[PDB]
Amino acid sequence: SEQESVKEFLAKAKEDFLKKWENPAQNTAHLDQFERIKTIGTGSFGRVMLVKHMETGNHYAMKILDKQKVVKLKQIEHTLNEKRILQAVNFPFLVKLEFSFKDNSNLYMVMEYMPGGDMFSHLRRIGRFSEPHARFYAAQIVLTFEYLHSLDLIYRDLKPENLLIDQQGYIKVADFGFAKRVKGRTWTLCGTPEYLAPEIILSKGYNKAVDWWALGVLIYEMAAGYPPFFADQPIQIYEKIVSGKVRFPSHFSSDLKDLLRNLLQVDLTKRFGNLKNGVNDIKNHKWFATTDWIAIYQRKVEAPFIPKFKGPGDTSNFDDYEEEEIRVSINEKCGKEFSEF
Amino acid sequence: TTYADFIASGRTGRRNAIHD
Repeated sequence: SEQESVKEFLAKAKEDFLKKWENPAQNTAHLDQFERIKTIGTGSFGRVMLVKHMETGNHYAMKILDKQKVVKLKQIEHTLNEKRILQAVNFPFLVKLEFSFKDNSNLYMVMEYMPGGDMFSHLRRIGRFSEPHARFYAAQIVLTFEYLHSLDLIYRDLKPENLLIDQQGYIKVADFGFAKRVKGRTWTLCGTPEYLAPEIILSKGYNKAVDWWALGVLIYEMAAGYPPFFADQPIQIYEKIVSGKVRFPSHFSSDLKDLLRNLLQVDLTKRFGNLKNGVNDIKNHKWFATTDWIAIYQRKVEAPFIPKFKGPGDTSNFDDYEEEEIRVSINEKCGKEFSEF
Repeated sequence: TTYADFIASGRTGRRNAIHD
């Protein structure tokens, strides 16, 4: 009934999700309702811009995908997954999708804006997080994966770049570009090199255990300041991952190392998160013996770090990108491919 | 040191996702 209060929450969470999953929100705004301010992210998989919604004056982060470019990258089904999943989920540590729409040329997903920036930014600059600091963030990802995995979702891109820091110092997971709802096994080669579980690299069928492996990587990176497996090129990273060996900094506590040995376990029959006890093997480990799990969910734990507020609209925590116009063709592109978006 | 090796590497910036 400790773990059974958890089940009452998770069964209600599931009812809520299934309603939206089976009946997704569609066409809830239009481009010319937003003022474009700044590009705060780019990449092969679209771009992200700070925008202001005119009728409210709220700031949001607007993801823009070129439909023709999605097709070329063979990410149609993955993009349909991203939007359908994000419009259906509701958890304190997931970024909220406020609007979605499309025009002749692009797809748009408008999320709440987090002026605080990504964890990546802050972690690289500070160098490393203390164990208590690492633990606070890791507890939020533990709860988030509990949530997601109970909905049959695998997330598949855990890394500091995808975690935003809010105004209270708590985390928000963004970018669901590889998230998928799957019972049983799946096979797609996706993720980021440093975070991939051995089973992905070896093209085996895999499951939600790959998210628990990635948690191992993240905790390590947070607490060490560098990842457990690094080299100059991906192929050298994969050799290290599939070797079975991992070295821990001397400042790592004996409880942290033991947690990590169990998350970064090549043998799926022994990896924490994947066994008969599930998430509780993680939640009840000695490293999290001080962690009040409900207090974390309710955001009543004091955060180790709160980013400096410079206003709504401030972009000081993001880098500078080349501004590219939003072309909207007069002919509809890829209508059938993205009909459900 | 391991830290010095990381900081001198080509993979200290934001990392891109892979795909097939």
